[PDB]
Amino acid sequence: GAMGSMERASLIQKAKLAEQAERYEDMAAFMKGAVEKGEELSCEERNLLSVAYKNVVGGQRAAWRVLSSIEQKSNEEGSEEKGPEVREYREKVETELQGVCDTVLGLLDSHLIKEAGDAESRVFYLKMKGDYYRYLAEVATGDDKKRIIDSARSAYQEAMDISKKEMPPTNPIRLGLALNFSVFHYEIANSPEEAISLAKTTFDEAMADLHTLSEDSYKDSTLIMQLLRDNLTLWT
Amino acid sequence: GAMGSMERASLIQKAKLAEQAERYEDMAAFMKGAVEKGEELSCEERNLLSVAYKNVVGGQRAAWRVLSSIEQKSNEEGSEEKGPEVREYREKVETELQGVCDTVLGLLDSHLIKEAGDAESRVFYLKMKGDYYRYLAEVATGDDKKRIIDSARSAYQEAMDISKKEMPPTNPIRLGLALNFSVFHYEIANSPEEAISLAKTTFDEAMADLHTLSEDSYKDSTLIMQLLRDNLTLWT
Amino acid sequence: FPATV
Amino acid sequence: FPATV
Ligand SMILES: *CC(=O)NCC1CCN(C(=O)C2(Oc3ccc(Cl)cc3)CCNCC2)CC1
Ligand SMILES: *CC(=O)NCC1CCN(C(=O)C2(Oc3ccc(Cl)cc3)CCNCC2)CC1
Ligand SMILES: [Mg+2]
Ligand SMILES: [Mg+2]
Ligand SMILES: [Mg+2]
Ligand SMILES: [Mg+2]
Ligand SMILES: [Mg+2]
Ligand SMILES: [Mg+2]
Repeated sequence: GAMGSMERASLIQKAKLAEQAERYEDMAAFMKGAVEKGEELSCEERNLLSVAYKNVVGGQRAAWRVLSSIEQKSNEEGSEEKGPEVREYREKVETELQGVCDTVLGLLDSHLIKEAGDAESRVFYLKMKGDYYRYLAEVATGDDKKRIIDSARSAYQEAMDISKKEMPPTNPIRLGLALNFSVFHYEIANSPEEAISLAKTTFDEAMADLHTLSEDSYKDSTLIMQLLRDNLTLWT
Repeated sequence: GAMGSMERASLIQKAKLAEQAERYEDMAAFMKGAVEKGEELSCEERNLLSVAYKNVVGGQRAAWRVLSSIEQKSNEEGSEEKGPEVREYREKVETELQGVCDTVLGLLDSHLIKEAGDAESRVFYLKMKGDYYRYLAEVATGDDKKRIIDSARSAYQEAMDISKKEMPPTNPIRLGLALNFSVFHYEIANSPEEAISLAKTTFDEAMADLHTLSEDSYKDSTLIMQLLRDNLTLWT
Repeated sequence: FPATV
Repeated sequence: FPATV
């Protein structure tokens, strides 16, 4: 709404400035405005959108974890009653986080995903959808937790199916999707064996395809392969 | 306004939680609410107020500097015209920064300073007043720049006069005030000689009084003395 | 915490 | 940039 009067190109320019200034809330607002112009996003623009919201929600998740840890400690035996404030403030942060997730999911549903026909764009958006449902799942404790988890799983699965048919095993989007879906399995779905299998198979299939790549493509792919290895090391 | 329904003690508790979560905007809002209850602040509470706003405005200043540098580069010979966006976004950040400064100055004027009778509280608030006028001066380019600079100078000078009469030369508030007033001289008032003299004299007078201190007081004083030395090294 | 992108 | 507190 607030960005309705600003040119699409100006919003994109300002998002890039906001990134340079580490003003990620501004960056996300600019990119939301750009999406709401209704035109499809280029690859560079999709990256700006994802970076902005990743940074905003990343900060909220880190804060939520600090507060949840304090709250958990407050409910241990021998802990002095300090009143409702810790729960209230964790709830405040949680609600803000859920709001950001809902905003991103809204942009994806209205109408980024439905207009995305190329594998690279569709997989990228479906990965995002899985990611923001995963963040909702991290804080979910109620009646809809199972449905939230399943929404993440379904988005990731659709992205996986397309990526396996349409993209090479070294494609950074395919790799990043697999990395994140593997984390979903480990941290959300209580499926560490699936997480480990996915990370290993993804790594090994990428390794076998590196020979086809330029130096620059090799750099991109191997960076994400190292993240897969890092997680495997953490988990084994 | 928004914090009007929350207990003073709950606002203070939540400010401390916000600090632990590195949620400095929240921390500042909680502390603003606490000030607006109308009671004087304790030493711990004054520290919470200062930490919150220092962090918020610190981030805005860093962003403003990034954007101002890009803008300055855009006005050099051979730079391609990119339109009004860089100036607009620097202005946006600038306006937000000025707003935060105005908020802090408002709390000091209504009514923290006038109710502060003890040297330690009055000097602390007057230092803050100098600091937030200094931040306004950093971005000022118009008719009132001189008056803004003088407002910072006057606040710092009153704080200095009280600190020299009422506090020992090792007192961390006296030291921090002198550190910041020295920076004011160097960076704002175009008076590097005054800056250097102030830092040196403050350091040497503190050195001579360290013998009177406990181990813990010595730690506090020497930390700030090292900052004075760091600045002297930068400037000489 | 594990790596995601 | 110089140190302030
Ligand atoms: C439009 C498009 O194709 N974007 C994909 C880019 C691939 C390279 N890249 C990265 O490698 C980093 O971020 C990613 C990677 C993969 C996904 Cl699905 C999302 C983001 C790797 C992590 N550090 C930042 C760059 C950027 C996206
Ligand atoms: C209520 C009160 O007396 N506050 C003063 C504290 C002195 C110790 N202290 C510090 O040394 C640090 O921050 C300062 C120091 C001086 C001033 Cl005027 C303001 C803040 C030194 C820099 N790192 C943080 C602690 C805290 C305030
Ligand atoms: Mg237009
Ligand atoms: Mg809740
Ligand atoms: Mg499978
Ligand atoms: Mg009350
Ligand atoms: Mg202006
Ligand atoms: Mg003098």
